[PDB]
Amino acid sequence: AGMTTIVRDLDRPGSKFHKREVVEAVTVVDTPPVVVVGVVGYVETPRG
Amino acid sequence: MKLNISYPVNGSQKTFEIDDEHRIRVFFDKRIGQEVDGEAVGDEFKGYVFKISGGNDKQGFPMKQGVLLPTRIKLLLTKNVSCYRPRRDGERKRKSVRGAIVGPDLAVLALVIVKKGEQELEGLTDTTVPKRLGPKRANNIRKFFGLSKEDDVRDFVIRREVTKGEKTYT
Amino acid sequence: SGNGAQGTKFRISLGLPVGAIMNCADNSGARNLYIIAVKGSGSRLNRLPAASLGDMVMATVKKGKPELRKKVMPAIVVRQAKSWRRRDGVFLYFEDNAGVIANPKGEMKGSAITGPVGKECADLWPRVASNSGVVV
Amino acid sequence: ANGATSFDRTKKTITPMGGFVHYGEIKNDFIMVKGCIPGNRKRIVTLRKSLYTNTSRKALEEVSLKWIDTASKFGKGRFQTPAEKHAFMGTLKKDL
Amino acid sequence: MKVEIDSFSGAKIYPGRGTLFVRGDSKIFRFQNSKSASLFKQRKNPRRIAWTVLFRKHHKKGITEEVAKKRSRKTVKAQRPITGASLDLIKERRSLKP
RNA sequence: GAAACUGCGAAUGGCUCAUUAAAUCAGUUAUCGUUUAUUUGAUAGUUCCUUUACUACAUGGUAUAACUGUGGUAAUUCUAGA
RNA sequence: UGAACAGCCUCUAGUUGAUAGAAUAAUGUAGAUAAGGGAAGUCGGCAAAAUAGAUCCGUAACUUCGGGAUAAGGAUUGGCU
RNA sequence: CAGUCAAGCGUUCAUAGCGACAUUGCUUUUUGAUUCUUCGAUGUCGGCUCUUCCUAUCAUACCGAAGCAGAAUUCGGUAAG
RNA sequence: GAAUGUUACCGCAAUAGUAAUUGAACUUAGUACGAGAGGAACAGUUCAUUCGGAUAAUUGGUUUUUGCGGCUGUCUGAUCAGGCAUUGCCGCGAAGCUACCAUCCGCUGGAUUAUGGCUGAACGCCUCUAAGUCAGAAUCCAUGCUAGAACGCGGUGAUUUC
RNA sequence: UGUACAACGGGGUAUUGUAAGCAGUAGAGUAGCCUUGUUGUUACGAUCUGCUGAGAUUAAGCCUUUGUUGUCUGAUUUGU
Ligand SMILES: [Mg+2]
Ligand SMILES: [Mg+2]
Ligand SMILES: [Mg+2]
Ligand SMILES: [Mg+2]
Ligand SMILES: [Mg+2]
Ligand SMILES: [Mg+2]
Ligand SMILES: [Mg+2]
Ligand SMILES: [Mg+2]
Ligand SMILES: [Mg+2]
Ligand SMILES: [Mg+2]
Ligand SMILES: [Mg+2]
Ligand SMILES: [Mg+2]
Ligand SMILES: [Mg+2]
Ligand SMILES: [Mg+2]
Ligand SMILES: [Mg+2]
Ligand SMILES: [Mg+2]
Ligand SMILES: [Mg+2]
Ligand SMILES: [Mg+2]
Ligand SMILES: [Mg+2]
Ligand SMILES: [Mg+2]
Ligand SMILES: [Mg+2]
Ligand SMILES: [Mg+2]
Ligand SMILES: [Mg+2]
Ligand SMILES: [Mg+2]
Ligand SMILES: [Mg+2]
Ligand SMILES: [Mg+2]
Ligand SMILES: [Mg+2]
Ligand SMILES: [Mg+2]
Ligand SMILES: [Mg+2]
Ligand SMILES: [Mg+2]
Ligand SMILES: [Mg+2]
Ligand SMILES: [Mg+2]
Ligand SMILES: [Mg+2]
Ligand SMILES: [Mg+2]
Ligand SMILES: [Mg+2]
Ligand SMILES: [Mg+2]
Ligand SMILES: [Mg+2]
Ligand SMILES: [Mg+2]
Ligand SMILES: [Mg+2]
Ligand SMILES: [Mg+2]
Ligand SMILES: [Mg+2]
Ligand SMILES: [Mg+2]
Ligand SMILES: [Mg+2]
Ligand SMILES: [Mg+2]
Ligand SMILES: [Mg+2]
Ligand SMILES: [Mg+2]
Ligand SMILES: [Mg+2]
Ligand SMILES: [Mg+2]
Ligand SMILES: [Mg+2]
Ligand SMILES: [Mg+2]
Ligand SMILES: [Mg+2]
Ligand SMILES: [Mg+2]
Ligand SMILES: [Mg+2]
Ligand SMILES: [Mg+2]
Ligand SMILES: [Mg+2]
Ligand SMILES: [Mg+2]
Ligand SMILES: [Mg+2]
Ligand SMILES: [Mg+2]
Ligand SMILES: [Mg+2]
Ligand SMILES: [Mg+2]
Ligand SMILES: [Mg+2]
Ligand SMILES: [Mg+2]
Ligand SMILES: [Mg+2]
Ligand SMILES: [Mg+2]
Ligand SMILES: [Mg+2]
Ligand SMILES: [Mg+2]
Ligand SMILES: [Mg+2]
Ligand SMILES: [Mg+2]
Ligand SMILES: [Mg+2]
Ligand SMILES: [Mg+2]
Ligand SMILES: [Mg+2]
Ligand SMILES: [Mg+2]
Ligand SMILES: [Mg+2]
Ligand SMILES: [Mg+2]
Ligand SMILES: [Mg+2]
Ligand SMILES: [Mg+2]
Ligand SMILES: [Mg+2]
Ligand SMILES: [Mg+2]
Ligand SMILES: [Mg+2]
Ligand SMILES: [Mg+2]
Ligand SMILES: [Mg+2]
Ligand SMILES: [Mg+2]
Ligand SMILES: [Mg+2]
Ligand SMILES: [Mg+2]
Ligand SMILES: [Mg+2]
Ligand SMILES: [Mg+2]
Ligand SMILES: [Mg+2]
Ligand SMILES: [Mg+2]
Ligand SMILES: [Mg+2]
Ligand SMILES: [Mg+2]
Ligand SMILES: [Mg+2]
Ligand SMILES: [Mg+2]
Repeated sequence: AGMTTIVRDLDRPGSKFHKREVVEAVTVVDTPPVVVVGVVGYVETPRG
Repeated sequence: MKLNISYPVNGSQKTFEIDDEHRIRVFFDKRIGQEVDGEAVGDEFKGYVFKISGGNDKQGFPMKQGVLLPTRIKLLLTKNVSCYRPRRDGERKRKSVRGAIVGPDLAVLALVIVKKGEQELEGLTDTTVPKRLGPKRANNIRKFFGLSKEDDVRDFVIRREVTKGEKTYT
Repeated sequence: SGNGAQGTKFRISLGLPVGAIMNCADNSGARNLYIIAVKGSGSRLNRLPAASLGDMVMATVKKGKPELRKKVMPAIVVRQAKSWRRRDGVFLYFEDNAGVIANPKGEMKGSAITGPVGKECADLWPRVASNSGVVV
Repeated sequence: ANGATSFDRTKKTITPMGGFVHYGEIKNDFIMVKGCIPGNRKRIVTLRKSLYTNTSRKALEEVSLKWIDTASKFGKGRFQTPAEKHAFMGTLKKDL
Repeated sequence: MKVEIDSFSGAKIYPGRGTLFVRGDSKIFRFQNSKSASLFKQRKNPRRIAWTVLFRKHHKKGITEEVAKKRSRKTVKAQRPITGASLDLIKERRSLKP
């Protein structure tokens, strides 16, 4: 769908930005439920 | 941050301490003199209305009504002015000062109760403290009792007992 | 970077390639700083080394006290101009490229830095935090 | 309050002011993944479980957002909600 | 997370947004976008640029309800008397006459 | 009689000789060309109001320090709210 | 308009002739812009950028005293009244 | 460019690291020697650009040895990822 | 892209390609070693370099959005609103494209080499080697990733009547 | 022949920076008629102010839609 910005406290003991705010970019994937409609079975063969 | 609450009807005052950023956040961007409905600050202060009167940020600099700005500034202060007592006749000084806009950079808010809620606050509503001194000028006595320029003061002036041990004085 | 820089540095946009000239910001007699190298830079066929805020370069003084001219000396970039971005997400830039002459250990040569300094430089060399007016 | 936080609180979804550009609105569940992803807007994507257990510490870090920008992406958006915009701007020649 | 404001146009500068400029005298100028930032670099005077806060404030535009009355007062009247001088005998002798 | 207010003083004293060459300085003028705390001597019956149903004169107003009490800062002859 | 037979716009007159249609890949030819640095590019600043009119102020070495000189360096410029 | 013998060098100690007098080789980015191919024409140097290959390895991985205390270094192995 | 009945969907995987690199700081630790002067490393953390694949929330660049505004010259009587100056010039400028000038991600198993060893004869002793065997490298084979043989393959859907 | 598709229209989101028109006791000022002004009057004057964050553009690869109008069987070929 798109991208946006996010702010959060970073939890990285030892880093100059431990317990500090960062802004990070994030994508957003639209994700409505998949509907199940079949099962498929696979067998192992010497050709794969 | 630390709230510094004053009950000026009782002369009472006591500091409370508030954690949790959402409870505080009610004061943010509120100016000095803006009233705040209490329940947002707690359930103990339900209904209580607090007028924002001042206070100090970290590093201890005072606020100063009228500046706006949720920042610090450095101003030229004069006699008869806040956050400055001059040392010398007609002396001005350039001193830092914190802005009248509340921020999380504050160590201490200063609040003044205006309307009392539905519940009592301990060291505040429950206790009451006496006005140290009483009237000294003539007409102020006649107006702290209502007497008309007939009643003669002398016996209406206050009288404070204090003891030598076995000699109690007046 | 390197010697006597206690600390790491998060990468920031490279604004000063070699041959750039930046205001000498201390009070030693030097007036500007001409970058001939970057310390700890890497190799790529045809890439100019470049300095960023808090880097340690090698400079020569182009305009300044004669007893300071015509010779190499370390220096620390204290102000950029090429806007970089911090991890709190701000894109910020100074008004001028500037640096202060220092020794390999990272102690300064003069006794003050005139103008502001970036924190990512003052956080990196103590003796710069010593002589820093306003930081960032 | 899809796009609200423990620290944001305000009722608002992830859809930016005037909606995801070249896309739409997001009216269903969604995955918000850090960074950028191969492929472009409207394209079928496959999110796949990892193939190894990463002790990265960088992966492992439990994260909680503070704030999710919901300003319009169609320009240099200045406002999160239409509420917020009206607050700052005032009443206009349309309007009340 | 502080939502700064544009030191030219007076808009909110939500996190990670716009530019920050650190002038010579060490004064910081936060711009929300390139528009204000270029207008700033142009020596343009925000009080002459119609769409800015600083212009609107100065020209008293749309303010209306802030110059409208409110209601924030109280009513006290409680007595304490004087410390060291019996707060009791300060309401009985305080029976007054006119 | 602490503190604090108020008043006066801190513009004298002491130090140096860098600038300064018609400047300073000096001797001699000028203020019919001006300011002057102080000291000393003088100097003030008039203040209200369409002018009988009068205006506190037997004396009109508050707002502050010190102080009490709640506080902030690593830090100053910092000072905030009550 | 402007110093002008310059450039740019117009009246008179005269043209509207030069295969056409659809797209706007790479690479080109011709026209442009680019943060920060600023010749580090290259045999070489090649190419490009910079400068530019006019009114005023200011102008070095050296010289065959004629120059060098728009030396260099500055400021100013609309409209309306 | 690499060996073999080992008189010597290396405080002592031939061979840790070296190595004379001799002697055996390898290589074909040296230069020669030759004149086979092209003189009815195989575009001459360098640079830019870009790929790939060799190893007689400069760095990086893991090792053996030292006249390797540590630190640094030298000799060597597997190694051209 | 013709032809292996037509057409469609979902897949297998032969062969081929393949990828990551290097450094510093903290800490270890002023430690082991040393008369001293000097002076490490393995584990852990934080970053960086060279490389690679993406990506465009942000910031930057680009501007025929000829979008809004502005300016010069002229032409439409003036007004409004416009034409022309090979896109007339200037400020701003969304969308798109795009930058270590921007952000994000860059997998872990086995088998070996050198080398150090185990057991152990040949050779009643001894020997890592002869038989057998352990541990081992930026190597190699996999895992992973990119093609998918247009003459390698499977599963499944529907399959025409005037 | 329908949570259909399209063209417009509406709403959102953007960009610029306040449209035209009208008004004004704003305006350096300037004319013209006297009944020569205890604002004389009628106009004119770059610009300013008000209605006006107005107007204008906004998918051409933005978002959205209970409205309006319209469209919905042409062609070719394929079998174990
Ligand atoms: Mg760090
Ligand atoms: Mg080169
Ligand atoms: Mg920059
Ligand atoms: Mg110091
Ligand atoms: Mg400081
Ligand atoms: Mg759509
Ligand atoms: Mg965008
Ligand atoms: Mg966009
Ligand atoms: Mg832009
Ligand atoms: Mg005094
Ligand atoms: Mg004196
Ligand atoms: Mg008062
Ligand atoms: Mg002409
Ligand atoms: Mg032709
Ligand atoms: Mg054509
Ligand atoms: Mg082209
Ligand atoms: Mg450039
Ligand atoms: Mg530039
Ligand atoms: Mg330059
Ligand atoms: Mg060169
Ligand atoms: Mg040069
Ligand atoms: Mg060259
Ligand atoms: Mg030459
Ligand atoms: Mg050369
Ligand atoms: Mg030549
Ligand atoms: Mg040149
Ligand atoms: Mg050339
Ligand atoms: Mg040229
Ligand atoms: Mg230019
Ligand atoms: Mg010359
Ligand atoms: Mg010039
Ligand atoms: Mg003028
Ligand atoms: Mg011999
Ligand atoms: Mg020996
Ligand atoms: Mg010997
Ligand atoms: Mg030998
Ligand atoms: Mg031999
Ligand atoms: Mg041979
Ligand atoms: Mg040969
Ligand atoms: Mg050779
Ligand atoms: Mg030959
Ligand atoms: Mg031939
Ligand atoms: Mg030929
Ligand atoms: Mg050829
Ligand atoms: Mg030829
Ligand atoms: Mg020995
Ligand atoms: Mg040793
Ligand atoms: Mg050493
Ligand atoms: Mg070995
Ligand atoms: Mg070996
Ligand atoms: Mg290789
Ligand atoms: Mg090979
Ligand atoms: Mg240590
Ligand atoms: Mg030591
Ligand atoms: Mg020793
Ligand atoms: Mg990507
Ligand atoms: Mg442009
Ligand atoms: Mg235009
Ligand atoms: Mg008009
Ligand atoms: Mg024409
Ligand atoms: Mg022409
Ligand atoms: Mg053109
Ligand atoms: Mg212009
Ligand atoms: Mg853009
Ligand atoms: Mg493009
Ligand atoms: Mg980066
Ligand atoms: Mg990259
Ligand atoms: Mg990584
Ligand atoms: Mg992988
Ligand atoms: Mg794996
Ligand atoms: Mg294997
Ligand atoms: Mg074994
Ligand atoms: Mg054994
Ligand atoms: Mg034997
Ligand atoms: Mg073995
Ligand atoms: Mg064996
Ligand atoms: Mg054997
Ligand atoms: Mg590897
Ligand atoms: Mg794969
Ligand atoms: Mg095949
Ligand atoms: Mg084929
Ligand atoms: Mg196939
Ligand atoms: Mg097969
Ligand atoms: Mg098949
Ligand atoms: Mg089949
Ligand atoms: Mg239609
Ligand atoms: Mg208008
Ligand atoms: Mg109208
Ligand atoms: Mg307006
Ligand atoms: Mg296209
Ligand atoms: Mg409608
Ligand atoms: Mg048939």
